[PDB]
Amino acid sequence: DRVNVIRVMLSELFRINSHLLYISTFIQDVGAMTPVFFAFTDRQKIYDLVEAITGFRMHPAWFRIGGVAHDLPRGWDRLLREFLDWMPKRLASYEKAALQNTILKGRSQGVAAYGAKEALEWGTTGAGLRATGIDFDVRKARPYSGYENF
Amino acid sequence: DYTLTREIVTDPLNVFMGKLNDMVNWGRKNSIWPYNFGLSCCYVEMVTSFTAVHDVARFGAEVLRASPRQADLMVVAGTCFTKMAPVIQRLYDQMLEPKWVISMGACANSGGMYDIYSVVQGVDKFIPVDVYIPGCPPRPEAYMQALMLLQESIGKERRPLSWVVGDQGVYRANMQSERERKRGERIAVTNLRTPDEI
Amino acid sequence: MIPLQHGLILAAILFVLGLTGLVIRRNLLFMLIGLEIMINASALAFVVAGSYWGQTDGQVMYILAISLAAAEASIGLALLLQLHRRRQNLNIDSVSEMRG
Amino acid sequence: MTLKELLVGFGTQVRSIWMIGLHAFAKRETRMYPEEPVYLPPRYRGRIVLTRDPDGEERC
Amino acid sequence: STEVIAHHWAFAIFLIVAIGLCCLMLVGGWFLGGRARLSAKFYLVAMFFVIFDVEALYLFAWSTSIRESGWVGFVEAAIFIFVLLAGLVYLVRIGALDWTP
Amino acid sequence: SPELIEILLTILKAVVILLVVVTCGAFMSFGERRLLGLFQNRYGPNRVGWGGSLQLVADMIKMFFKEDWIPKFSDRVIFTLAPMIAFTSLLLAFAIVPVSPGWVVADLNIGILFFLMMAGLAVYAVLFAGWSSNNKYSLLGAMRASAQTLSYEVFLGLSLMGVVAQAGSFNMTDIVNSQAHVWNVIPQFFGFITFAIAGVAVCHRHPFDADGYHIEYSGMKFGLFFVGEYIGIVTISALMVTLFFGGWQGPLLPPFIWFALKTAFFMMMFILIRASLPRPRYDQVMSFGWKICLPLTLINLLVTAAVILWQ
Ligand SMILES: CCCCCCCCCCCCCCCCCC(=O)OC[C@H](COP(=O)(O)OCCN)OC(=O)CCCCCCCCCCCCCCCCC
Ligand SMILES: CCCCCCCCCCCCCCCCCC(=O)OC[C@H](COP(=O)(O)OCCN)OC(=O)CCCCCCCCCCCCCCCCC
Ligand SMILES: CCCCCCCCCCCCCCCCCCCC
Ligand code: SF4
Repeated sequence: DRVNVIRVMLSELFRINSHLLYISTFIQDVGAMTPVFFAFTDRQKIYDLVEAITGFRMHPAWFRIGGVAHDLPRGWDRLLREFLDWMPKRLASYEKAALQNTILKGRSQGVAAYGAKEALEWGTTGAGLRATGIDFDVRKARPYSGYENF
Repeated sequence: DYTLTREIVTDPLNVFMGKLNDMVNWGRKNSIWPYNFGLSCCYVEMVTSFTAVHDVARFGAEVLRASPRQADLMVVAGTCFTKMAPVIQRLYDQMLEPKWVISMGACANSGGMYDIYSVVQGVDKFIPVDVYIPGCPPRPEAYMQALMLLQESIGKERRPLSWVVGDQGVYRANMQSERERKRGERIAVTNLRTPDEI
Repeated sequence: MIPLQHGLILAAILFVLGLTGLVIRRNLLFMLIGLEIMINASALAFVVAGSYWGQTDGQVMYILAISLAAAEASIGLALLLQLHRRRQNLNIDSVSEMRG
Repeated sequence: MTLKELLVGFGTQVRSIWMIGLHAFAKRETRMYPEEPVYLPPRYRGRIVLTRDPDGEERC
Repeated sequence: STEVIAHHWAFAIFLIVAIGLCCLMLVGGWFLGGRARLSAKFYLVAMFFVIFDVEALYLFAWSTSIRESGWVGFVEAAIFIFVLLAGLVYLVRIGALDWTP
Repeated sequence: SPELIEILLTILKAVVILLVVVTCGAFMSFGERRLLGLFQNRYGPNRVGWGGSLQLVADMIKMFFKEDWIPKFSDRVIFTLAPMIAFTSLLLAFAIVPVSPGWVVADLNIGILFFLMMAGLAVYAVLFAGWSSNNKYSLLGAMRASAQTLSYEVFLGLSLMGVVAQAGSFNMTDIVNSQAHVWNVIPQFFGFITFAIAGVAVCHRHPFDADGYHIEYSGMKFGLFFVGEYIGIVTISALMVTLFFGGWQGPLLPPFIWFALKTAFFMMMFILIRASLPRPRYDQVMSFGWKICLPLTLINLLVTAAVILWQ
């Protein structure tokens, strides 16, 4: 079970890293350039925790057949607490500065829209498929790695 | 020591001409404009170096150009796929003199872990490279270190001052390898922190 | 200090140059360019005449002349765009079907 | 467009200016490499070395 | 006079120094260093700019002498600006001043 | 003779103004870099010299000693001419600004008209750069930028006609002498905002800036384009201070100091607008230029005329 929880935490940290990159890159594609700087600061906080645990930033290669490469280092919980206290204020600031801007909404709303049938017929998964209203996530439909305990 | 291109020669370098060539080299090394070119994950760490937590703008090397004509430095940061190799060659040819090349990451250095049918084994198969960065990916501060190494290489080189007056040969300093320079301090390391703590 | 005759002669020189450019050119665009030259020369002559007498009327007629020039340049370039769309060439000699 | 939409959009632009100005008033988050040395965790995967045993002989 | 000819000299020197600085800048750039179908909407926008620019010149001439023209000048400029806004409304409502349909 | 030394002193004043304006444009390209760092929770260039002060000289040397390049199957005169226009037009537009009592280059009867002349000539830089490059993408981008420029230059003049209507003259010194009690930011607030948007838009600044029309430019011509951009920023800010904020007028400090702080204030706000605002789409930009701002300027002039004729 500890292997399941460790792998879930690492995957969620990297999911937050990827989502911060995606949101900042979308905002930069709209035309606002400062949230990518701040989101990369938050990515540096995540990278601090991931560097502490796995010894690498981007390609940790830390999972193993039957577990993970090492035990968690002493003091990982302090870095996780620091990131968990740092994140939500920054996310709210990102929303208020860029995601609620009407210029961004005019650039984004109604652009390249598809429904459930088009998403299903093209194999679309993830946020697009769930944005069509179909509630299909692998972590709930076909649970793996102890995700049912969360 | 120097390498000639138009041959291993000596230092060619009047006292006003030397000072003004030094000012040319200082201006070139303190004003480096990298080219915006996304190949793979190494480019993500390169643009991480561009961001606020690292601020490579402090060195004057943040001006990212979408046009190769206005870019002085090409950072090959990613794998040299066989379909992308003519594109990289054309983009390098579109740049203007003086042009410098930094290979970032094991893929650009040698092919890295992709000794595979669809990958060119290193960008130096077809494009000259001045600074290599090992890593997969190199961290953003390693990119900054390679930038400083490029500035030291630029500040010690001799280029034609004008296309109508003087020698038109390009002189590149054969600097000491960083491995032999840092062998004094690296071998003397005795104890490192244990991996159990943070 | 400046003669009125010299300004009038300069306007006449520009007018006849615009007329020559209007006649000798087969491309419709250079015909429109020559028309702009002629109307600018006429406006210049009105400015010279108004400045000689110390009146505002020359500059007022200049304003009316450049209003006409703006309108005519707009209409002529619209017609030239229409000609290039329909016939894919700006040869004015090919627009000669009606005769007799 | 609607005048209400124009006023709401102007308010959102004013809000964006205000937050970026306040972010200018904030504290810097830049780690000043190379003057500030990079903190690396002990198990960081960088340069490879060969080590020695406590008796001084090479472990390989 | 004296001040007006001093200012004429200063303006001429400003002109020639700016032009010479730009030309010398490009000359020094060339010297130094070693060697190795568009849509009609563009026409419509430029045409609208020309027409409203001439009408703007009329308003330029109006604005300088407000207190020398009385209320009759305000009235005449009011019919002028009413026809201006009527043309603007006409262009907007038919799709002339819209880049996308 | 006193006349000769007065003429030479006025010429020296004009040359000093010109050199300070060019230096301000280049040094505030560097200052734009530093301010973008400051606004973005970072530092910007602070290594080349004391506080980065020599970074601009490094950029200047790098562009001076770059290989000069013109596309082969391209026009040469038009290609070389476009950066000259982009520099010279707004650099010459500065010549009407009153900086302090006794410091003006040309006390023209037209003034504001000379600024409008310079902007109207300034659109040719974008058009010429797009056509001469022999690139379809650069040509299309330049036609787009030129259409936007015309869309905002069409109401720039009326946005200033409010101030001219209040002052009753085209002269700049009379305009700043009409601010001895109330600055035009309060009555001509619509004129203030529309001149702000128009001055940002004709300078192709954020958020008003088919690839770009500068891709074929390199070396010292790219430097001409950028330095002309920042020189235009200096000129627009100084015009803004002259027209709407009293120019040299102030209670305690010497008049040049007041003019300098207000001009620096508006250049700081220019860089802050670059840092903060997002870029709208093309059609939204043209619609905001035409549908909103032009009737706003017309109505502002009409209401201004009715108000001043009321007294
Ligand atoms: C004073 C000191 C500083 C001086 C320096 C210069 C200042 C000005 C700088 C330039 C300002 C550029 C403004 C650009 C306006 C663009 C308008 C636009 O794009 O509107 C479209 C947008 C969305 O419209 P919609 O129809 O919903 O979209 C299609 C739907 N799919 O609709 C909207 O977003 C509606 C609102 C449009 C914008 C309204 C006006 C905004 C003005 C700029 C912000 C000013 C902030 C305060 C500055 C300091 C004041 C002291
Ligand atoms: C690439 C080069 C292109 C061409 C560049 C220019 C070529 C000529 C360069 C030399 C010019 C020298 C200066 C000329 C005289 C200046 C003084 C002057 O014009 O004084 C006359 C008048 C004075 O009036 P005022 O002072 O208001 O009233 C009191 C009357 N004693 O004041 C006036 O009438 C002021 C109004 C006229 C000012 C004109 C200034 C130049 C305008 C052209 C700029 C061209 C920009 C580049 C090309 C754009 C793209 C094509
Ligand atoms: C961005 C602003 C550019 C301004 C360029 C012109 C600078 C002119 C400097 C004149 C200084 C003296 C002004 C008269 C005396 C009053 C001030 C005395 C104390 C400095
Ligand atoms: S060297 Fe590694 S990190 Fe860089 S491009 Fe190759 S796989 Fe990606």
